[PDB]
Amino acid sequence: RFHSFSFYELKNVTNNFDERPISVGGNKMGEGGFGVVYKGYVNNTTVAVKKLAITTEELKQQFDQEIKVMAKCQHENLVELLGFSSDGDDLCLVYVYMPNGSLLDRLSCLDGTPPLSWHMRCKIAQGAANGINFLHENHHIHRDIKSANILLDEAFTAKISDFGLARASQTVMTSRIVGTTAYMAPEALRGEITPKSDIYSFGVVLLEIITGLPAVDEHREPQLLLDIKEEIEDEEKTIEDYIDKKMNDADSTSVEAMYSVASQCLHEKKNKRPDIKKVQQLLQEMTA
Ligand SMILES: O=C(Nc1cc2nc(N3CCOCC3)oc2cc1N1CCCCC1)c1cccc(-c2cnc3[nH]ccc3c2)n1
Repeated sequence: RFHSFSFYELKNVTNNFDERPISVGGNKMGEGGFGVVYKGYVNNTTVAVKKLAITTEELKQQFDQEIKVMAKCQHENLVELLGFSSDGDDLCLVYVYMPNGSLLDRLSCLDGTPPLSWHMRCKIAQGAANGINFLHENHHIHRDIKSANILLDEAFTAKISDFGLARASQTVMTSRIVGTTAYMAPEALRGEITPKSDIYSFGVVLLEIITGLPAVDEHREPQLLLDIKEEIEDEEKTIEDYIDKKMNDADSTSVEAMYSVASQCLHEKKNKRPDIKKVQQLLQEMTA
C-alpha cells in the first residue's frame, strides 16, 4: 500500500527538517493544520513531507485517520499519499509534490507567480468540486475546505488536501468545533457535522476564485469575503465591482454563472444549498 519510511530517512532528505522557508534556503513550504510541510528529495522524486507538530493521542488519531482516508480514497482531485513514518515520537506523512502550491497562494500571486486565467480558474473550480464529490460519494466530510487546502499540480489540476479531521457520513453534533471560521457554515460554527457545511465553504472558495481576494483581511471592508454576497443582493454592488482585475479572458456570462453557484452554496439554511453533484453539474454547464 503506502511505503513505510523511517524518520532518519526523512530527516536526511529534508536538510534535517530545515524550517526556514524555501525562498530563503530552507525546506519549509508552508504550514498545514497541525504540522509543517517540507520539501524533500528522495530517489529522483521531489516529495512533500508533513511532520506533525493539542494532545499526543489526538494528533496520533488525526495521523491514523489521514492514513485511513487516503488508503480508501484515490482520485485525481485528491492529494496522493506515498508513505509515512511513525517510528519514535514524530509522525510524518509523505506525498506526491504539488509544484504549483496552494490555490490561496496562486490567487495572491505569492512569490511573483503569474495570475491565473479565467479558463484555468474554471478548471480548478471543476476539479475541486470533483474531489469534494468523490469524498461525499464515499461518505466523508472534509470539514476544512478552503483555498489553502486545494493544491495545484504542474498542469494546475486541483487536489484537495488535509484529511486529519475528516469524518464518515444523519447530522450529528460535536463538542470539538473544527475548521477555519472565515469559511465555516453557521451550522458548523455551532458544532453540526454535515456534508452541507463543505458545500458552504466551497462557496467561499468560489468567491475567492472570482475576486482574487482572501476569505478574510483585517485591513479591508468588509473584513470577511462572504459578506460581499449580501452587498451584491442588497443592490449596493455588482459582481462586476469585485471580479479580479488580474485576468483578461473572463466573460460576464461564465463569471455570473460561477457567482450563481457560489451564491447558492452560501445559503444560510443548509437544506436550501445544492448538494455537490448539483454544484458539479452547474460548474460543467458554466463551461460547455
Ligand atoms: O506539495 C505540497 N504542498 C505545497 C507545495 C508548494 N509548492 C510551492 N511553491 C513551488 C513553486 O512556486 C511557489 C512555491 O509552495 C507550496 C506549498 C505547499 N503547501 C501548501 C499548503 C500548506 C503546505 C504546503 C503538498 C503535496 C501534498 C500534500 C500537501 C499537504 C498535505 N497536508 C496538508 N495539510 C494542510 C495542507 C497540506 C498540504 N502538500
